[PDB]
Amino acid sequence: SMLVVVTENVPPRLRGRLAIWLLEVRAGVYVGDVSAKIREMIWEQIAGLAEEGNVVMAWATNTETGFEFQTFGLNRRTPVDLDGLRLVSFLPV
Amino acid sequence: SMLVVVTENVPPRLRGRLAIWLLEVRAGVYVGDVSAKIREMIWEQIAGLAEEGNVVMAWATNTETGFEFQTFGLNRRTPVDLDGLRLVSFLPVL
Amino acid sequence: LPLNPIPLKDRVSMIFLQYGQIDVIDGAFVLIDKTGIRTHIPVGSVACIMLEPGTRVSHAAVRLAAQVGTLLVWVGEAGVRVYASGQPGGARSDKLLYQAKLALDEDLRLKVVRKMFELRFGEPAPARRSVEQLRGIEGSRVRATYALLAKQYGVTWNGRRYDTINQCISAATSCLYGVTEAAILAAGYAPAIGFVHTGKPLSFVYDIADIIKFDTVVPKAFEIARRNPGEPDREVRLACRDIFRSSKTLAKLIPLIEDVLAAGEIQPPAP
Amino acid sequence: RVSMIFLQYGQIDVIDGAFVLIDKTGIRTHIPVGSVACIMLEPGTRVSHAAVRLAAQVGTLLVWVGEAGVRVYASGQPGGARSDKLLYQAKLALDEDLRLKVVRKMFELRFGEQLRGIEGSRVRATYALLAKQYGVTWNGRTINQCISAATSCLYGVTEAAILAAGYAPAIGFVHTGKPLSFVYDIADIIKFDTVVPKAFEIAREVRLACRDIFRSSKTLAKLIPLIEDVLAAGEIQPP
Amino acid sequence: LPLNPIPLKDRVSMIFLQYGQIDVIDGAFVLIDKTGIRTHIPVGSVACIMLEPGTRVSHAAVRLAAQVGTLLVWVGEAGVRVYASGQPGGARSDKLLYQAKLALDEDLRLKVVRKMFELRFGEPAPARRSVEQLRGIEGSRVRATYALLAKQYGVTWNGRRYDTINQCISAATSCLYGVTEAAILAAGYAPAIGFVHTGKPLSFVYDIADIIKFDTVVPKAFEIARRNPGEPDREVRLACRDIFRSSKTLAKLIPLIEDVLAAGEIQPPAPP
Amino acid sequence: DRVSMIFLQYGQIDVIDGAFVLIDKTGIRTHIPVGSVACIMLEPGTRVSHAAVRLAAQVGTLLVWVGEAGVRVYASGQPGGARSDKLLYQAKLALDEDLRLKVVRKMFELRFGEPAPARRSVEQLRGIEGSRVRATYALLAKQYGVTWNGRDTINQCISAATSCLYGVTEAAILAAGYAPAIGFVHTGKPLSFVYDIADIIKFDTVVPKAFEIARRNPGEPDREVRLACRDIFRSSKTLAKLIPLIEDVLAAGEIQPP
Repeated sequence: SMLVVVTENVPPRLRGRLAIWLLEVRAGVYVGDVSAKIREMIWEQIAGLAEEGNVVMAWATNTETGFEFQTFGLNRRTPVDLDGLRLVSFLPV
Repeated sequence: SMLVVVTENVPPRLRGRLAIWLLEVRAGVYVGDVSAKIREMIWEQIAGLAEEGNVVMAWATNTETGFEFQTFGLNRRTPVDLDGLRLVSFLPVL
Repeated sequence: LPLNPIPLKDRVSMIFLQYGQIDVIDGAFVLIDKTGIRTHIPVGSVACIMLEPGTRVSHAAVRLAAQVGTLLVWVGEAGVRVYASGQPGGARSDKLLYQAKLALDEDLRLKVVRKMFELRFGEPAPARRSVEQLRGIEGSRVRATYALLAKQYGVTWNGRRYDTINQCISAATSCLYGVTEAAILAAGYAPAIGFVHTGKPLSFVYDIADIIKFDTVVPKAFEIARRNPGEPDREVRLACRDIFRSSKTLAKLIPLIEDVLAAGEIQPPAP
Repeated sequence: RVSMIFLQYGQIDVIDGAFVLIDKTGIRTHIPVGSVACIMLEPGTRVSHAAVRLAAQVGTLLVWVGEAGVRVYASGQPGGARSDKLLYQAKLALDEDLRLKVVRKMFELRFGEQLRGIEGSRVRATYALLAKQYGVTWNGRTINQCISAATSCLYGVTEAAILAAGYAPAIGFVHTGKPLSFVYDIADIIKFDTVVPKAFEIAREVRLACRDIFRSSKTLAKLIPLIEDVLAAGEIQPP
Repeated sequence: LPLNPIPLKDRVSMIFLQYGQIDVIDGAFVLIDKTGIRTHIPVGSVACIMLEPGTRVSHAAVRLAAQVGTLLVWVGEAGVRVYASGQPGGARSDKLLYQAKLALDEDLRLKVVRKMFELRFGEPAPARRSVEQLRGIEGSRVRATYALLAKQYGVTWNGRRYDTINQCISAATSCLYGVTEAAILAAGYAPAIGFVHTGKPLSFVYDIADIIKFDTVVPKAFEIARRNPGEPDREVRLACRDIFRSSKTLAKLIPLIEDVLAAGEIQPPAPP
Repeated sequence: DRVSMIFLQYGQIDVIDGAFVLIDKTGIRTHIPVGSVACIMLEPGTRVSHAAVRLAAQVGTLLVWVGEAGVRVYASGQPGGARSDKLLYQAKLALDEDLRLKVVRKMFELRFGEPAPARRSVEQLRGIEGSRVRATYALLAKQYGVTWNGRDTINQCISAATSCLYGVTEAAILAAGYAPAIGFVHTGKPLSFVYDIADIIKFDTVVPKAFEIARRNPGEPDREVRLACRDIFRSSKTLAKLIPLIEDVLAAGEIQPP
């Protein structure tokens, strides 16, 4: 499944590891086609090595909306479900 | 086909329009499943409305690499091809 | 750079909003929870947004929805249409007057109605019938098909009301009626100007939707009615969204409207 | 009923079957929703499901507009609620013989095919006299911006009236083939009565001034019957 | 968090690099153009990176590849293996000694070689044959299939010399030998300790790859040689990469290795 | 028949006029006796041309990528082992219980300086060495006047020192053609055979230099310790003695070596 990871202000360690498995099409944007197992290992790496940072991971799925995403870090938006549709929720500014 | 658009330092006009058709999963990151025509229109909006801002658009494809991308704006990296594999090339930062 | 509505086929057919307020904040179409949470809805990528009682809509939202060509539908019990808002009228006079001449001239009217018959029933109508006469034939066939479906799903049938089954049918066709109004407006025609149904609020909607109504949507109303689940409405709506996607309903709606109108053999407006 | 009202900067809801508006200040004002033909909602208005339901029940059109009605963004019952009215208008436009009668009525109201040129000349002169009065240097069509600003506001409310009356904005008689041809047809009739003179006096200030025109002269209540009078010239029995 | 190599099956089979210098800069595995252009290769998601003459490798590059479980292979003319680098030796002594016992005991050796024969040819070898005898039978069968394929693709055959057809065949099998050396290392065994081929640097590689060699890879060598295209090496390499993807070669190689060895009927090491 | 091991750092490796050379940042070009050596240890900041890697292969010189002064082994040329004869030789010795004791006994003999007690168990022998090493640390602390609490700054200098020995010992084992994971005294770790060998020579030069360095109490000790171990490796024939020590240890099996 196509996988995209977008990082903001994460340690060099995380950046270096994403670049081991994914193509860095812009600094802090990583794209690849990986299996679900690989994807989950990549999420582990994100939760472990991102600290002050914001991360979002999105991947293609066979669902009504056709993709799924999960976020990490401060001010992360939250993935929500509306009658089977994937949407996003966030805090008032 | 899944579509991801990542914007950096682009005008509010572009952001507002991306938000018309795509889900904003983070500020400046837009995701959707759209047809090639819709994708091609959204790139037009990007080429038209990004001003010195940096944009990258990536989408899922039926190729060896499984995705495709094109970039726009300042300091953009360039999609390159290595024996049918999609890779990225860029200039060294000073 | 101009903002152009994407084709209805390239969108999610419909979204029902149960609670909250609809608004635009920092240039994003947004549903606001009573707690204050913001949920982003990519408005341009949906064909129909339904508003159940207990929803508030802002000026900026109606404005944006209209500009991206997304119909807003206020709904009530069984999802019945209460109201809708969008761009006021069709921008092209040639399209309206074209539809209007077809509907006013009784010979042209019949030519149109015959095509509707042919499309609905897979065979030509009996020759030399008036529009009124054809509606009788159509009526009998429908009641027949209503009955036949009841036998195939084990649902008790006492007729159609216009009753778990009767609630399901209305819900199912209300969903079809919604995206059909959406399709009629997107094509530039008047929902109010019809050929079979007349003087009614959305005559042309009923005209178009009733043609494809029984293919999948109404049979689905029975499959769910046989089940007799606690909340029939939410289940039917989800099913219609499924049907519309797999049947490619929205993409099939545009040429259906033109063909029905083209049957008058008056020259159509240019693309 | 032919009355049209504006509503701005408020929340709409129904209490005890009563249509009401809540100011940014908590003070709440009641609205005679039944009496009016149309309600024009200006930016900053929020409408409850109940309010929209009630408006539908009583048959008052909801039209979302710009400040003082500069532009029309959206209308309730898009494409037209009332088919009897649309077909009535459409019928008149399809018969050229019936069409002239409406065109003629328009010219008859304009001055208390050859005519189109004559009106153009008549208008050119009406601009010249008004220029003399306000002592404005004139070159034909800042004054020009003030006139554009002035008519634009008139255009907006005229569209809303046409919608509220149940007609098609795009089907014009003198002016044709533009999305707002019928709006031009109607607004042109009354543009010089009040709106265009006010433009010269000024030459945003114009918009606020046009707002005062609509409020004071109750021109809004005069719009729908004018539309009806113009379309009655077909001599075809109205709905 | 520890850095764990991703499964070989979950990678691009191989990448050939013709020019430039391969390096790690700003934390990214990178090919560097003579002009200074940087190409990012996600090193961890490819199983084999081949280095054609005129490539320089930096310390940081050799290091990172080894850490992410990506074999680096120096290739020369016809893409023949010149050198390789990776994690030094098998981390597990139990796996190493298991293979070694199988190879050292002459009885066990034979049992394994018989399994190799059965897998390669779809039927048991004649009973009571030695390894030397079994290789002759195998050799004989192979020469037949070489000839038989030449007849089926209309390729002139003067025999096999370890000349478009021979260059294509060697190129094809070098691609298979490369990803097989990678699979053996990934499984924790010694590429050097073989059963049929012996005393040679990659004996176990030749043993394993020759079992599955003729299924698709070598036939493809003939299909390409009849065409006689301008760039034969490049055409073969792309075709092999295609074969590997669709046949799921990398996913099949680890359990193939395990089965070949298990035929000794001594107990295999426990998995993690 | 060659046992020399050399370091290369901060340079580009290439062959000019078919001669093995390293070129510096300054540009100075120095020839390297690649044929003569058993192994070449490449330190961070080295770049190798395709030609150099080919030539190293042709002459049978192992290339091992290591950390500074040999702290770590990152990668080896011919991964998994180049020489099957040497690998199997070791493997046989570890598989036959009698051959295994013969090698273990030889290992303790070298550790003790005299043959091990024939009437004493392997487990018992492991224990005797344990008291001896604990004492040897104390002996060294006492000799150099270093404050000692067992196995501080002293402990860091020792860790730094042993690491360079371990790293270089692994390079020796690989160059000899053996598997680091196949050990005799130490077992069940990836570097067991490395430990076995290094433990034998640990205390001759490398661990004493640690105590000698710790006398200073410096702020940045590791660089001082590594540079010191390097000076030992460069100045003393410690590198040239590793492989023959390894081979001598395996000869105790008494089976004919390759």
